[PDB]
Amino acid sequence: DALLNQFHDMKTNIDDDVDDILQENAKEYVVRAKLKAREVMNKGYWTGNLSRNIRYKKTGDLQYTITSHAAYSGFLEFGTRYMEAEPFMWPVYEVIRKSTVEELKALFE
Amino acid sequence: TTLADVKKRIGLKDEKQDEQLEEIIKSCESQLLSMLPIEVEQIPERFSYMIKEVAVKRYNRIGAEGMTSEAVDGRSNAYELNDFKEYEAIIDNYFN
Amino acid sequence: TTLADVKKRIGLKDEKQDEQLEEIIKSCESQLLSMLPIEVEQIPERFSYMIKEVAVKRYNRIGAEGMTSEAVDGRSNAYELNDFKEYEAIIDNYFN
Amino acid sequence: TTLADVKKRIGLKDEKQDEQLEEIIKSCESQLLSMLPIEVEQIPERFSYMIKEVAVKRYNRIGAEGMTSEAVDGRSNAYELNDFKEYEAIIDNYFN
Amino acid sequence: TTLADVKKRIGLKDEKQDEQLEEIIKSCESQLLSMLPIEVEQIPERFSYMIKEVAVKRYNRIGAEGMTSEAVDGRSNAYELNDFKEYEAIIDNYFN
Amino acid sequence: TTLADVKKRIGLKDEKQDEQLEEIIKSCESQLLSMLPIEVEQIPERFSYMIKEVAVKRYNRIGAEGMTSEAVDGRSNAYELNDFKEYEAIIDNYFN
Amino acid sequence: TTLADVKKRIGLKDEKQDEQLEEIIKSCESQLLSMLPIEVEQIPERFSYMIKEVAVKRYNRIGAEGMTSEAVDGRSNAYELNDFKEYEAIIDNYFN
Amino acid sequence: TTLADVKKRIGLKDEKQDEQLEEIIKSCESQLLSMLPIEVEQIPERFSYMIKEVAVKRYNRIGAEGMTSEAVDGRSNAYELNDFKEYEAIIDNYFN
Amino acid sequence: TTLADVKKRIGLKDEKQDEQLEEIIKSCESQLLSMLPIEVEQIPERFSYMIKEVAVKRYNRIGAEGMTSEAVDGRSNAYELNDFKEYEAIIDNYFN
Amino acid sequence: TTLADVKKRIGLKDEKQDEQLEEIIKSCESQLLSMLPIEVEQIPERFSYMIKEVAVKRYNRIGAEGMTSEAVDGRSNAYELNDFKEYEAIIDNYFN
Amino acid sequence: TTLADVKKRIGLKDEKQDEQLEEIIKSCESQLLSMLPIEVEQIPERFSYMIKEVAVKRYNRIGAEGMTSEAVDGRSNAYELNDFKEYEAIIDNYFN
Amino acid sequence: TTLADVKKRIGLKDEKQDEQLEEIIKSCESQLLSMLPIEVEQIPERFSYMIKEVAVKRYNRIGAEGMTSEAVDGRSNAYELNDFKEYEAIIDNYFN
Amino acid sequence: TTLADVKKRIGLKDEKQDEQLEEIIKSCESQLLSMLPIEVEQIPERFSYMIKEVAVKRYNRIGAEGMTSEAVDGRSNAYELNDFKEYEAIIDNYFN
Amino acid sequence: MTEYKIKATIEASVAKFKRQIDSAVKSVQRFKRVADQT
Amino acid sequence: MTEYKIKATIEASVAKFKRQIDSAVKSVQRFKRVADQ
Amino acid sequence: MRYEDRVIFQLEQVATYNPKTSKKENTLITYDAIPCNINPISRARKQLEFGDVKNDVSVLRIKESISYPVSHVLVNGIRYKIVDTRIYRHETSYYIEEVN
Amino acid sequence: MRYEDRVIFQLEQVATYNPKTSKKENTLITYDAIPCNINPISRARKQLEFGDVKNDVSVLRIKESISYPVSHVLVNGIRYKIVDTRIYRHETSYYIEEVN
Amino acid sequence: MRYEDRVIFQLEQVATYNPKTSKKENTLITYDAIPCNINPISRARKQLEFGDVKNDVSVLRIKESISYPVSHVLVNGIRYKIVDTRIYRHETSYYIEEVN
Amino acid sequence: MRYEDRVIFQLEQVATYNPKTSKKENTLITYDAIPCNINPISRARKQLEFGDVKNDVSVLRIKESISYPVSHVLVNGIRYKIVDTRIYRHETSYYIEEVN
Amino acid sequence: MRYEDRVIFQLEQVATYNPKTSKKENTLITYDAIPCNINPISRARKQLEFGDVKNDVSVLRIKESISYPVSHVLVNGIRYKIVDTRIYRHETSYYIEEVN
Amino acid sequence: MRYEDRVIFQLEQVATYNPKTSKKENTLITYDAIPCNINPISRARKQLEFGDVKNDVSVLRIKESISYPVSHVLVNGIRYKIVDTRIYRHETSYYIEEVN
Repeated sequence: DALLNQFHDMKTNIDDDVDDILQENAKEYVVRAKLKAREVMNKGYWTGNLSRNIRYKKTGDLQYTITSHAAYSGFLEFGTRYMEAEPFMWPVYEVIRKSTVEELKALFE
Repeated sequence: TTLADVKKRIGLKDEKQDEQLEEIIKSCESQLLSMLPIEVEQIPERFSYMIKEVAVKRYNRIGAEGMTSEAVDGRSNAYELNDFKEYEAIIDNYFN
Repeated sequence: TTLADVKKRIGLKDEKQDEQLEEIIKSCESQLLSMLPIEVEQIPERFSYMIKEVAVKRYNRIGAEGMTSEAVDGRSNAYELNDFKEYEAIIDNYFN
Repeated sequence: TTLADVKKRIGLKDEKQDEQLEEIIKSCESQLLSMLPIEVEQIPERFSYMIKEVAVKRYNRIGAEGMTSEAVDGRSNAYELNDFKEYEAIIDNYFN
Repeated sequence: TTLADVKKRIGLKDEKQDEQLEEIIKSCESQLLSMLPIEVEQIPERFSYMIKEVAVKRYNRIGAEGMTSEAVDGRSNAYELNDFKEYEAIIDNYFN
Repeated sequence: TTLADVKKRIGLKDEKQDEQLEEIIKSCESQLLSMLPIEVEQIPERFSYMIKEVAVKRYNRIGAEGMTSEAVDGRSNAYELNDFKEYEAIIDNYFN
Repeated sequence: TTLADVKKRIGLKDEKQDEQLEEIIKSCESQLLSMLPIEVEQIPERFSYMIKEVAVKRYNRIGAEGMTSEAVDGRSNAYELNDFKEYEAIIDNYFN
Repeated sequence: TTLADVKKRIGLKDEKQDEQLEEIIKSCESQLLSMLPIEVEQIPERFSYMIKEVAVKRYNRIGAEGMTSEAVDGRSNAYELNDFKEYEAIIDNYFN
Repeated sequence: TTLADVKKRIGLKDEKQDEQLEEIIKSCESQLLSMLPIEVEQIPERFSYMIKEVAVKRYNRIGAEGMTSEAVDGRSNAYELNDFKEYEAIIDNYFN
Repeated sequence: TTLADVKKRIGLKDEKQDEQLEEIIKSCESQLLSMLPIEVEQIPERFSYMIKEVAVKRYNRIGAEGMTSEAVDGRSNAYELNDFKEYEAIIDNYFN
Repeated sequence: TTLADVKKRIGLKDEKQDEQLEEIIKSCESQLLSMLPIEVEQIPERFSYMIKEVAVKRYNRIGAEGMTSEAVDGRSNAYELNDFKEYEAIIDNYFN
Repeated sequence: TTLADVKKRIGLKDEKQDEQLEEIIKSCESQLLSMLPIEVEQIPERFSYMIKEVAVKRYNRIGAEGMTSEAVDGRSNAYELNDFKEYEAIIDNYFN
Repeated sequence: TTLADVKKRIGLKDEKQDEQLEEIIKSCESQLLSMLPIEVEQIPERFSYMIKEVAVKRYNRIGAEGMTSEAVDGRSNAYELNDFKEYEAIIDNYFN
Repeated sequence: MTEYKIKATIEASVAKFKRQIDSAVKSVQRFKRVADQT
Repeated sequence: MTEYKIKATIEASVAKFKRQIDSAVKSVQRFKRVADQ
Repeated sequence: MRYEDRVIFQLEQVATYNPKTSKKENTLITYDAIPCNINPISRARKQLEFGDVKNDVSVLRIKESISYPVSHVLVNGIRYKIVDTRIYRHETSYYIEEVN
Repeated sequence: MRYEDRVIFQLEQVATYNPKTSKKENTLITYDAIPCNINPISRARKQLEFGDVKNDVSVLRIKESISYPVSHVLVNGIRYKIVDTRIYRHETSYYIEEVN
Repeated sequence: MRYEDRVIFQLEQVATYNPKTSKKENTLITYDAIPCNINPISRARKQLEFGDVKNDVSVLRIKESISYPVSHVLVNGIRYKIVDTRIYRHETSYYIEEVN
Repeated sequence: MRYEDRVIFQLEQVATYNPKTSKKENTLITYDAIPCNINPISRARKQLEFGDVKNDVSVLRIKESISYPVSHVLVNGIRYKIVDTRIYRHETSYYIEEVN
Repeated sequence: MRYEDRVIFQLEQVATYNPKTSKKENTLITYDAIPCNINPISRARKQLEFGDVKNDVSVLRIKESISYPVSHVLVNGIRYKIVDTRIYRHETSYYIEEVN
Repeated sequence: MRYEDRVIFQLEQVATYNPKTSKKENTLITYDAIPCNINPISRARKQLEFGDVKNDVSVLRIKESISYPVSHVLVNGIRYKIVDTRIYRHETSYYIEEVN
């Protein structure tokens, strides 16, 4: 009989539930990418300055952007005229997509 | 060469691309015949395979002739510097 | 060369790019005739295929004539440093 | 050159940019005429194509004259270091 | 040069940047006249285009005169190491 | 070699690729017989295994004969620069 | 120089930064006058532009004097190693 | 060698791959026997272990014979350039 | 120098950092007076600007005096390898 | 060596890998005895530890004998280029 | 030096770290006195500033003495290879 | 050495790993005694510390003997190329 | 040195790590006394600070004695290639 | 050099669900107001 | 700057629920009529 | 860019609903084919209310720009709606999605 | 690409429901096996309304292309529904998911 | 940066609602055009409650800074609302979205 | 890979529920231990309806492959359910989660 | 770091609600200005229940640390609430958001 | 790792609720301090039902391992609950969160 309270709460709080799940998956994206970099970038010149420069920001409401700030990092993600590719953010896209979708489902199942 | 042997190697059983392959083969033959000594009017049969090998290389390179690399949405190719580089040495060593 | 022989290799079957290909071919013919010794008045037919091959390279490179890398909405191309570099060695080795 | 032949190669059928292309061509002609031997008052017709080729290079470089690379929203260009470098060698070899 | 000839190439059609372009052009003229031998009192018209070309380079570089590369909110530029580098090979080759 | 001996190593147990493997093996034999001195009429059995090994290398490379790298939907290959490179040191050391 | 010409080039129409620019200009003048031969008590007017050019470089570098690179959250600069490097050569060549 | 000792080292207790391993071993024996001095009709028992070691290397490389690296969706290999490189030096030093 | 002349360039307008800047300036003066020949008792006014410029470099570097790179909550700096490096070429060239 | 002395270092306490470690140790002994001069019939006890150390290196490398790197579901390894590299400097220095 | 002048430069107004700074200064003094010629029993006052400068370097390096780099959760430092590298040259040049 | 002093340095107060450490120490002693001049039957007490230092290095390397790097979820290491490299020079300099 | 002097610099104020620091210091003293000429029986007090500095470097490195780099749950360290490297230039320069 | 950085972005839209919830709410308030007269 | 994206858009099929509650309303009103008329 | 493929642009011109005949029959303007460059064809599962369909999300590229209004493209025998168009200096790039 | 594995393509041809017999019996067309390249087998937990099943999401690759319509593949003794197919110039790439 | 394009800034000055006439007529202050640098034009599908519109989300850059209050820009003949303005030392960067 | 650790595989064989006795007693088949390689132990907080538990989500690796059916592993004294098994040519990799 | 900007720290000290007068008047303690380093000013659209406001999320950095309690900062004439403070060895870093 | 900081481990031992006195008084076991390494202190805004609190989410590292059961740590004068512990060969790493 009091069901209006449940719908009111859903209207009021689910904004923060989505924001929290986005933030958690953004942090996990950075953590996994920082590992994956050393997982493949092992031809032996590693300072790790790339991994010092993977970051994320809440660039908009319900929008988090991860960014590899090291200038040469594209040349590593995509390879070059002289180097094979050693992709490091793509393999994390394949992970965090699944976690994000299934956790948002679990918010409503 | 025949066309049919390049065709057999690349496993291409239809006819949809014979217009391109005949031009590729005509090109490879002309280039190899350009690399021989000036006197030599005919490609030695010892080298007849090079035409086929390079033709397959060029077949794979269709749409990337001028390009060291090609990529789109997780399909990517990177190409060697020079189709005949392996064979420049053999042709030299045979005539010297 | 004929236009048709270039047209066949790049797989074109219509008229909509003839005015570009004509000028590309005319430019390749002029450049190659610039690379030969001063006494040479015409590209010898022994080399005619180069005019075709480079005309294809430039066809691919169209819209990127000065550019080493070219990315447009996920489509990424990177280009050879010099269209004629392979043929420079044949030309020089033939006249000298 | 004419303007119309650069225009034909770059496939540009309207007139919205003739003011820029005429300045680009005037620039390329002046530079090539600067690279010739001091005595030579006229660009040899053997080289008349270079003016066109570099003009197309420069047409593509509009807005990136001094820049090795240019990028926004995933549209990215990277440019070769010197427009005439391919032709400095030919001009040299022709006069020497 | 005139200002108008630079103005035409960079495609400007209004007055709102004249006071910068004037000083850019005046600086390019002073620099180029610094590169010529001491006895030279004026840039010879043979070289006048250089003043235009570098004036465009610097127009692009405006706000980055000391910087190797520059990123501002998703727009990135990278800059050639020396505006006159190409022309040093012409100037020196001409006087010597 | 026999086809069957290559077939065994790459683990094939059916007929569906024989027409490619035949042409690959025939090409490897032609190439190796190109590398031996001019007086040699047949690959000596001492080297017969090379024809097998390279036939396997080329079997893996199929669809990539010119390419240094190849990505297709998360499957990534990178290829050795020259199939016979190891064996040049044996062939040369044997005849000389 | 005047202040007003550096001011005009950098397009800075207010007065909020004259205290800094006057120190920058005084610095550039002192450094250039340090690079001349020991006897030379005055900056040649042939070089008067260098003071302006380096001042604009330094104006851009405000807050990054000792830093080769500077970045924050999507604004990034990288700086060339030596403001006068281009002009060390010109000053040398003029006095030698 | 026996097959059974390669089998024991790689810990492979079933029989599902004996057809491949027997070809690999036959190949390694032939190659090592190719690296010996021309007179030497038999592999010295001092070197009998190399056949086993390289066979294990090749067993691991199955499906990557010509590939310097190989990756898919969480599984990546990168391979050394030449299986016998460690042993070319030992064979040399033993005969010299 | 005066403190005020450094203070003006870095744009400071209050007293809250004087005790650091005083020690920075005093250190720069001691260093530069260490670089000059042993007979030199004072920095000649010809070089006085160096003391200012380095004092600004160090002011930016404050909290990073040993560090090549420094990242703090998205703010990132990378530092020139030697504060006096430009001026060594002037000092040495002046005394010798 | 005994098997037990290798077994102790790698921390094993059961029998489940003895048949691999036996062959690894037997291979290491054969290799080291290949590196000594021809007159040497046995590894001198002075070097016996080498057989142990390399036996551990190979135990780690098991399943990667040819591979510079090995990535498996977020575990990843990179391997030293040559197991005996350190000991070549001792062996050679001892006999010579 | 005094402690108080290092204290003033690093802006450290409390007393929480005097126990560390006194050891750092004592260390820098001992090292500099080690770099002087063997006869020289006292640090020349011309060099008295180096003790202070290196002490500030070392103060920053607290917790990273042995480390080329340190990183955690968006803080990172990279350290130059040798604190006295700048001054080894000055000490040399002064005594030679 | 004793075991107990390696034990003390690595801070390992239980007994769970003495079986491994005793083998590691026995190995380091044997290797150092292999690096001495052939005549020298005993490790000089001047060098007795090297055994301890390398044993600690090897303690850390447990599970990475042959590996230049190891990585796993949350943890990774990279290792120096040769444990005794620092000490090869000291042992040399002492005997020469 | 005393333990207390190392203890002070690293800021320790309790007893819980004395048994490690004691062995570290004892190792540093043994190493430095290995680097001096054979006739030297004790580290001269002129060098005593080295034992302290390296004792701090090693304290930081504890648990990483062989490792170029160490990453543990987002905390990442990279280590200097050789602890005594700076001091080799002092020791050698002092005795020779 | 060039600043060849890479981005990945995660973002969500709730505004449609917001309006669907408003529609359900006012339908139940319709039931509330008729139950009050009953 | 290449950008990878994951978008999530959130839905509820309330068009069934509305019809249910409206059917309940219209059913209840029959009672009110039967009582008063 | 290799501009090999030929695209036909279209504008579907929206008519006003006619309440007296219950029709809002649109009309298609269709243009001459232009040389373009396009991504490889996908045929993804898209999962509509009534069931599965073979969708294709793609990008198409043309040199300089076209004078005239457009809304759909037909290429490779598939008809797409334009859902973004990006206008660079010398190049135009259209994001397109198959209809159905 | 090494094209070692052999795939059997299938088309499950959808019949019209017959209301007089309550049946809509489909029919399978099945083709000769083709050489292909395929990812290593996964056997992930997938969690359906009735419980756990061993799912397999995968990609399969073939040289050039096939003339004929397809809908499922059988390979390694697992039957998959094709959920995307991606058509490059000289190669075709199919995204496939196990049924059940 | 090449500062080629010319932008016109605007301030839409919000009037107070007049209940006697039911009007709250705003007034626009509009400024002289400034040299700016702007991203290439997008024309994305945006899907509002009433349907599709051609939206444009973009960034605009100007050297140093402007003395005066602003709220909208008009450039390339499109009117945008400023939704962020970021203030660097020598440069100002405005995030802008088309209205409608 | 260093294959140091020893894993015991298990199959928990699901019995048919018996409505005469209200029991569905499963039975465990358990195998001889195999050399494996495994990630370092985690002991994460997992937050069930009844409260906190120490969970462990991990990966285990074995050389070549096993002939026989499995469902759980016991290693390091922790029992895990297999939730994925990935089958490379010469290597098998099991994703495992602790039960409880 | 260049520590050019001057920050004023504040503590807003929370008073206890007075039910006799319905007031809970807080009091501000305000400190002497400190040299700091701060990100460039943003002025983002933030979209509250009553409408749009110009928000500013930012980071501020100071050398070593401050003895005294703080809660807000005033700098550049903007007042921020401190929402995180991160305490490195020689440096303190404050995450700050504008109020309103 | 520099193991400079000193951590005190604790086990809060959970008592069984006593319905005769309505108490379930736990008891703390507390251990001797251990040398550890810890991330720099954060003091984030965390936003509970009753309001804001200064939270700290952190990681702590110790050489080898401890024989004894633990549940909380006290370090830097802050008390944390352990929420993960990660057991490498020679090193133990604890994820910890402040209580309150």
